Formats: sequence, C-alpha cells, structure tokens
Amino acid sequence: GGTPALDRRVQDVNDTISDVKQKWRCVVYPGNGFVSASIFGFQAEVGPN
Amino acid sequence: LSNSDRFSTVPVNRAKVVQHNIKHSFDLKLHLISLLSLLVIWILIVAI
Amino acid sequence: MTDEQIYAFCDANKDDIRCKCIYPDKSIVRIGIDTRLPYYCWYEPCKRSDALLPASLKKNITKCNVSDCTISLGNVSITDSKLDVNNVCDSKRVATENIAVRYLNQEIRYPIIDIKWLPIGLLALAILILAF
Repeated sequence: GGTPALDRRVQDVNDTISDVKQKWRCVVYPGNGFVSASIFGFQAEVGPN
Repeated sequence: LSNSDRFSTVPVNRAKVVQHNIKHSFDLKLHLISLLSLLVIWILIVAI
Repeated sequence: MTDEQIYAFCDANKDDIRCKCIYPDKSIVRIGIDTRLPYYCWYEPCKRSDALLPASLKKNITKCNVSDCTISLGNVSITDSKLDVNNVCDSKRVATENIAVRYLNQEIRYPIIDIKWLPIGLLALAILILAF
C-alpha cells in the first residue's frame, strides 16, 4: 500500500507549476500555424536587433 | 525542505524493507514449543 | 562565489545562461511586473542548478511559492495511537496515509542466563550426593 514509487531523478515540470495559467501550451494560431502561449506570452525567437 | 534529506531521490522498495525486517527478527518457535509441549504431556501422563 | 566576481562574470558575458537570471532582459522584468508575479519566481534560467545567484536575488527567490496559514493546536494528548498533522490549507495536496517503513536493524537478545548461576547450578548437581 501507501503511495506509488516516485523517481525524483527524472524532472517533471508539471510538478512545480501549480497554476494552469503559467504552463506553456501549444495552441492554434489562426494567422499561421501553431504557437506556444501562456500568461507570460508567446514563446519567441530573438530577432537581429 | 527542513527534512529534505529524509526523503529519497531514488524510488524505495518498501516491500523489500518489510521483508528484511521480517527476515532479521526474533523467531517465536511455536513449532518447537508445540512439539515439546506435546512430548511433555505424553511423557507425564502416558509414559509415567 | 563572491558578488564582485559574480558581476564580473555576468558582465563579461551578459548572454551566459548562468548569468541570465542575474542580468535578465528588460522585457522579462517588465512582463513580471505587468503579470504581478516576480520574474525570478517563474523564469527558467533562475531555476537552473548551475545558475549563480547573489544574496539579494536568492533571498527574494525564497519569497516565491510560500503559503500563509497557521495551525495552533492546544493540549494534545494521545495514547496507544498515531498522530499526523499536515498543514494542507486546501493546496491540492492529496490525502496521503503512506506508512514510513525503515530498516529495523534489530539485535536479537540471546537466552543466556547470567553466569552467576554457574556456582548455584553446581550446588544443584551436588545434592545428588544426598540420594546416594
């Protein structure tokens, strides 16, 4: 009995984030393709400047 | 985090912990006790 | 390491992953201010094990993700029982009754009578001489 065996050595990001708003989520972008999003905005790549 | 070192990063096989606890523990020899008691009773009544 | 060497390392290479939490882009801190959640609480480089942090940044990070609820029990008295107090103030913590087993490294006592009995026992044998 008790609880299932847990392996801390394998890091699961969903354990630390207790709020759904802050998790990075892939969502449909009507303009073009699919984008990452969260309450912190969209994951993006650095431009030239 | 006060007792963070109390937990295990690796998984723990608690069944094996209990099995070692049972293995290395005092053995109440009820089999020997029962055989000796029956022998004592038979000797006291039938034999003597 | 010391704060001065930390600043030297982080301004020699301001794009270092380790020195990204200390010198984040103004975009990150501005997003954190707008969201009303400090950036060091959720920023991924700030969570890196190898990420260096000065005293101020770590003592501010410690403020992230802490609950404020107090249990004040009275005169608790328990006998032949088990007690377990968990300060779960409706924090999505599943009720856990996990029994904590340990390695009982038990030493078995052996049925050795105190050898102070050895003289007396001899006297017992001696009284057979009365039956002769």
